[PDB]
Amino acid sequence: NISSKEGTYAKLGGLYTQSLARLVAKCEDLFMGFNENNWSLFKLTCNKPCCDSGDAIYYCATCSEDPGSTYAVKICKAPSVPVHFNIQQDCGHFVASVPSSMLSAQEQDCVVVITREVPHQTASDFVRDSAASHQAEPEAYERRVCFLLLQLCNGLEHLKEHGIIHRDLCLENLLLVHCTLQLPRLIISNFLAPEIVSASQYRKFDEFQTGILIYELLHQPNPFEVRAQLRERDYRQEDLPPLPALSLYSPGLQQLAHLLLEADPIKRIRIGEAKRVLQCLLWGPRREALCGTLHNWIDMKRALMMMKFAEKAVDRRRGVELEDWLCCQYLASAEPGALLQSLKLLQL
Amino acid sequence: NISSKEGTYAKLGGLYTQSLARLVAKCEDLFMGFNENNWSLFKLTCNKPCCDSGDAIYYCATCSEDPGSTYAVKICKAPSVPVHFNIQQDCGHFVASVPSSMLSAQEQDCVVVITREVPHQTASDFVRDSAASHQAEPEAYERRVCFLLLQLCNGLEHLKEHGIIHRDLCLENLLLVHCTLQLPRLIISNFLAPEIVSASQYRKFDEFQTGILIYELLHQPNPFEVRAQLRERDYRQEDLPPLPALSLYSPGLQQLAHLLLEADPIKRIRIGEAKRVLQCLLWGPRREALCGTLHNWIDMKRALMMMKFAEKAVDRRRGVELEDWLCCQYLASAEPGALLQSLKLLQL
Repeated sequence: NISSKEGTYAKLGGLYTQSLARLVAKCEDLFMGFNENNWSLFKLTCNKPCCDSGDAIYYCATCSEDPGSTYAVKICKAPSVPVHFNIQQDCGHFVASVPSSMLSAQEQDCVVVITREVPHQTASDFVRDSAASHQAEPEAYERRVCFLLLQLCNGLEHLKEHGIIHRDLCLENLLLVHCTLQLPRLIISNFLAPEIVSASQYRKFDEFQTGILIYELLHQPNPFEVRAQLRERDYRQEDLPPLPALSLYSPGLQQLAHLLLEADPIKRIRIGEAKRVLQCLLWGPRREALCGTLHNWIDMKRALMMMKFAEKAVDRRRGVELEDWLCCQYLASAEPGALLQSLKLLQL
Repeated sequence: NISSKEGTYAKLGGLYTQSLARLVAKCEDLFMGFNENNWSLFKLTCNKPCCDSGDAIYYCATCSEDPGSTYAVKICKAPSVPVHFNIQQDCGHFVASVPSSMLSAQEQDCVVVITREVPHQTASDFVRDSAASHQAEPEAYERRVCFLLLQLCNGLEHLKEHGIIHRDLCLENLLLVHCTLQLPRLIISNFLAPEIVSASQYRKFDEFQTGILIYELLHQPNPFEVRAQLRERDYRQEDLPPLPALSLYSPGLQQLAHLLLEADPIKRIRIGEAKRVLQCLLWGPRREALCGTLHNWIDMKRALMMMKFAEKAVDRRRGVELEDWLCCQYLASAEPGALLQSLKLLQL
């Protein structure tokens, strides 16, 4: 059966799909895997917080029942999910009494949640400290923004699939976690009169907030917080402010923001389409029966991906990174149809 | 340029060749990298020998100048090479006085050579202890024999290229060494009247001895040691004894032995051709402008090889083995021409 050239090479093209799905499965294995009475088992590692997100403050802790691993103690300032890589996992909660010095009269009652992932900083912290870096090296920063946004989309989509809408997404509530075996791991933190806001508009709400976040990540102000015409009039995507063209990602990110900030909650782009767009900005086909051409591109990108992984197996300090995983997720589900969707969403 | 299907897939076919050559280079990195006065630096680990080859006895030792690694002390019973994976590397020598108890009147003067590789056993030891195993599970054993023979060919070829002919190859002088990061690593140990034996016949001598070794590895006697007609007459390959057909490798190994034992030292098969034949027996095309068909086979085998390596990069205890390296060496230099050579040498 190996006599026909393209019969064999069409046979190969299927086995790239095969391995890539297997690679994603194993990569998922790699990067992944209490009550008020059980709190005795815990022990804060130090007196300093590792992260402060306004909504809560974080302290690394160890558990005597679980030696070798570390937990994050989330102390909420306020007076249910299936597991995902980009979603904060709560392991139990209670009410404790905390010295006011730890929250930055002598003590306050706080809700204490036990988190599996220890945050290095928040997204707002990252934005706050990277203005000069964005100015100096725009392409590196804006690519990083696309990676964070991609992870954010993965989390939001997993939340939406199981009936959860985060009523307020903000940079302060997006946790950046260290990740090995550099690009951080993004994690979305947890929180008869009819409703003033319908369930319909809540469905396309994460998309709307994400559009605002794109501005905030690229060191631009919230458009509605600066332009009164956007608060008072029925605007259109043309009315939305632009971004300084500093790199290859700036136009595509501006386009994506406009697509996410469309006033009509029906013609607005879903979160899964935004994901595919970010994917296109990162690895996807650039400007250069078109499906056949795309089929070739997918096959070539898959072969080059398998090549990078194969060379990592024999290199003693090149190893598998989060970027490799995310890139595999894209190429494994890559189809010429969906790529076309994303290409003219980017109006290319 | 990615518009044409087979233009792209012919573009891929070149990049498999690219990576595979790179994989071989890095695999080579992985599996690879004194006087009488310096002997003070050394220290035998224990009182027991780790290997006895008749020609010499081996003792593991440590060096104070080189902590963390182990050396093998080769004590020769007798009263210059470039580096290769299958060739014993001497690091210095001298004459020492050894208690006669260590050689298995109270002491004897022995030549002591410092070896980089610590042997587990010899090939004859392996043959001696595996008769039942060969009887019980023939295919596993005979495949192992092909792997050892392959490594032996790699060593002999590297020796011949640099003007060295091992005047006596025997199973006792072939050292099996442990190898990680199971299939052992084979290592070839070191040693006016005109010459009775010409330089011409010495050129095809390693091939002749290898042919005898094939019989000895498969638990069969040396043909010349059992058949008088072979010692007294000008025999032909038809006169050479057969092997019991116990597995898929038995006919091909018998064929290879006959090819190596051809009486005429000119029509005899070289050591490099025997290598390609063993390669064919292990991974090569089986019985099922034929170059185009072979091109497809090479490309498919390369893609499957890159797949195995890529899946090893994300598997925490599947890792790169010696068999993977040897298989890469074959596929990286695989050409339809040379494969045809081997296929009808196996009279297929």
